[PDB]
Amino acid sequence: SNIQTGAERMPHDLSHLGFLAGQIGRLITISTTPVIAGDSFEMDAVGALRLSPLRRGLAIDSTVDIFTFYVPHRHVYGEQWIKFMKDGVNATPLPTVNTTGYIDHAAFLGTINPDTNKIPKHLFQGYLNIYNNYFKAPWMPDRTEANPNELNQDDARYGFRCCHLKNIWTAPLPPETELSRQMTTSTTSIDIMGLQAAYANLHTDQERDYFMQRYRDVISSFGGKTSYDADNRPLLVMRSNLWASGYDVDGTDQTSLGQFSGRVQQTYKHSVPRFFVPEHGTMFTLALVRFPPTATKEIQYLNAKGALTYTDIAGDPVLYGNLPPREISMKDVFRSGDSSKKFKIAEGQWYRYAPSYVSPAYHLLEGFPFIQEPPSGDLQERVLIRHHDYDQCFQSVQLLQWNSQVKFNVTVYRNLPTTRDSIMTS
Amino acid sequence: SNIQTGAERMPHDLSHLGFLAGQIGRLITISTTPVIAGDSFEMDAVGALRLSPLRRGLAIDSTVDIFTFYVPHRHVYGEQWIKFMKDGVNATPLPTVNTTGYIDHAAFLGTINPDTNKIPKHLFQGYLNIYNNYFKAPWMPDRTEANPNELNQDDARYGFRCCHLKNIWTAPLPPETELSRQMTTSTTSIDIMGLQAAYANLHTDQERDYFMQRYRDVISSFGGKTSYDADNRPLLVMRSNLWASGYDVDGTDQTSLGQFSGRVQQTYKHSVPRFFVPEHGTMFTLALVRFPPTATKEIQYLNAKGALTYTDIAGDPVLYGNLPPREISMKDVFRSGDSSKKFKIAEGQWYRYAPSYVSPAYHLLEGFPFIQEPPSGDLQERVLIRHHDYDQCFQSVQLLQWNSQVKFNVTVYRNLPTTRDSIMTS
Amino acid sequence: KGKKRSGARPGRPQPLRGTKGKRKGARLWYVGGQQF
Amino acid sequence: KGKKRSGARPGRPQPLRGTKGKRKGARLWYVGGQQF
DNA sequence: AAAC
DNA sequence: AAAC
DNA sequence: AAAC
DNA sequence: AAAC
Repeated sequence: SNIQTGAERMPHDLSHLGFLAGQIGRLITISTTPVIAGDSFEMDAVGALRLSPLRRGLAIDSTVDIFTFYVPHRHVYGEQWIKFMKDGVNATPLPTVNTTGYIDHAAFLGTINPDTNKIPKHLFQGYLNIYNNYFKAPWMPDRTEANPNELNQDDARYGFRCCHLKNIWTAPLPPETELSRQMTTSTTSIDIMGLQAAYANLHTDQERDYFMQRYRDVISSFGGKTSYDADNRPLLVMRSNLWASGYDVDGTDQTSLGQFSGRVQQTYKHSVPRFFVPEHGTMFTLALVRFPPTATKEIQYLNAKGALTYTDIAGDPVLYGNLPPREISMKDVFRSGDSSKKFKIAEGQWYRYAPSYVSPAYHLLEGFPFIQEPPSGDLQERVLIRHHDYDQCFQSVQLLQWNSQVKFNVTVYRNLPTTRDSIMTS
Repeated sequence: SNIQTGAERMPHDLSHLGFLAGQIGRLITISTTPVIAGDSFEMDAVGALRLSPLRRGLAIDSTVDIFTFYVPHRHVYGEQWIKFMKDGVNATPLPTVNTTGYIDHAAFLGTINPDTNKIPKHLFQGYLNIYNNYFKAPWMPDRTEANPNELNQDDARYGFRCCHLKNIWTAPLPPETELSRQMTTSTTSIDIMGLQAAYANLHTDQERDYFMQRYRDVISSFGGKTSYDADNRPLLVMRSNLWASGYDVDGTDQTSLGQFSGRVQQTYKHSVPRFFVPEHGTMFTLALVRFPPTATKEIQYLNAKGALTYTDIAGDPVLYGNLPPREISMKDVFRSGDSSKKFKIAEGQWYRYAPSYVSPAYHLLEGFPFIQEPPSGDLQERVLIRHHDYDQCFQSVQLLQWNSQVKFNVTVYRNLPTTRDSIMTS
Repeated sequence: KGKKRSGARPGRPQPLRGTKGKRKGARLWYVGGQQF
Repeated sequence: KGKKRSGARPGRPQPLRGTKGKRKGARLWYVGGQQF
């Protein structure tokens, strides 16, 4: 017998509908398309973004980010994948990670949990890589779970927590920033030349602390470049950002005349231009919905830290341009701030930033997506968004905090035989 | 104190002379330049290639290949390197491989052996990567030595053995090529549909055997591409190939009038166009000198394998286009061929190739670079060149079989401060 | 690599009308004949 | 990536004349003054 | 990483 | 029935 | 890897 | 002495 040895590349329509729902600061997978080496991929996601009904009228738009990343399988199975491709037909089948027995416990990967409880490891691992390289704060430790079953029900069902949009309190300098540096000197002399050197080393430290915690950044610093293969990072193909809005619904009965309900319907469109897939992998598309971090009790630093010194009030450039990072507490910027919770700020930061003001009349008023009490906890707990901080904002519904109905138009120019080349023996 | 935090990229002249010598089929390092992330590298190697004086006049030109590869350090220290860059100034110093106590025992890396006996592991490892990805036959096992001290004195001093230029005997199909394939059938029926499938699987096998033993090749087959980072391969930047020649010296004394000595002087030029170094690494430049594999006893297959069948003599395209690889012995193509040494050839190969003819009058005549007896040994020993097969060709000299005097013009556009920025405290 | 964001598609939402891509290609279903 | 070979530099060999590149740049040696 |  |  |  |  002679067999159908070739195939000619033709457009494959892998389009599908997406019925989505998530929480406010959690990263969730909304679509995934497995890709073959050599195919060309393009997508047009067009749908509507809705928030759960809110308790009063619209006050603030939320921002939406949609991302499409490419994760080669090699990146996920390493050596094992390489060998699989080489071994070919009799390669040992690929490893499968374990989920918790519930229908929504793999939802973070945008999938229904199979009854067996396992999924392809590349689906779980790709997600972790995406999170650890673009979403955790550079200084937090990577998420290193071996199987989805190690996750809480909120991480598993809704996706991992993302950081807030940058603030003085939301984006402090990295935890271990040094506020001083000693040079061991001799008892009655200092080496003028060693001192010089001392400064050169701290420099190098300081840069890694503030801008280069990641290997890829250290190289760019040298003016070199590093491939996504060099540090195994998911490649960001496309990203769309938008503000979702809508309209208020006027109540009209005897008791609710003078009352409104904000309806957020936002038409959006996520377009990924054609992309050449160099090796077999998954194409992950994720969504993140967030509100600006408006707390109902943030104070202006100068208004809440006692008596004002010359250094704090004068705006003297020689001072600000030359002294160490300032360690501050949650109490210097918040009404119920824990004085025990510290953070390092740049000197003069208070003159480079302005907090939003929420009159005290709004403090526990439901229907506003404001953070009601200052985040309590370690630096990490304060920068990671907590979806419950938004519970009193919406009407209670089964579709969490936001829901979307999208049409994923996706075309892949792949080269596999026709469905009938496939079902015909000859 | 304020320190010299920047530098401006300016041309660095890293030019140097090279006084070289090697054996005939061994790959040797002739120059190495350590590169920093972000520099631009360019080189103009211009010198003369000489062979040791030969015993009679010139008869055949040898061919010369000069190669320049780039090997990123990450490729060599992996994870350890990544961490080193991140750790910065207090990174743990990099590992150093061990050499044998002799002055020429690191010569294969184009260097004099330090008295301590160790060298940077990247220098030794880079060489192995280069060898294993472009020089061994795809089907031989990689060279996996941990330290240079595990090598024989000929590998260590002269470089590793390379394969001969392709021949019927020098380039047989890979050792494990299957000559048949069984499909387990039932006792009195065969599944017409399984058979079909059987053929699809063998196909996939066959391709990996003949053209895709390397992962990178399997992907190109899909029409995808793989970065040099994907499989860790040294990147080939430039390659020059040439035929070295010279002239005969006429003897003129009473006894040597009628006698000649071939003098091979070959001016050559190896030019590497500018190259952007993406990450810190070494730039390796190696030379390989080889002669076409002319044996003094190869016979034409049809003239040396008995009685001729229709399949062997007719050139019937339907036969050649359809039967398994033919297993042959060293005796079917050589006068003192070991009948016990087999090899798989393509059917009809004898009509696609013609051996060179050396009249028997030349058999043990010294001064001709001919292979005098057919290579004896396993497939691997026969394809790897053996420099001693050329000993009776040259006058015996201290500079081995070939010597070169080159001027490596190399310019690097790097960014490090000036030699005085460097020696001035302020 | 990723870039400009655009869900700013100014419009009232439209009910999802059809899960079949934008550009189709060869035939995918074989059921024995025509089936409406 | 590598390519065309060229040692075919048609010429009689010339003695190596000088180990100093093609394009130089800043000063490298400081010995206290001029030294021939 | 609004960088000698 | 994206068909020698 | 002179490839449906 | 590839120098504020």
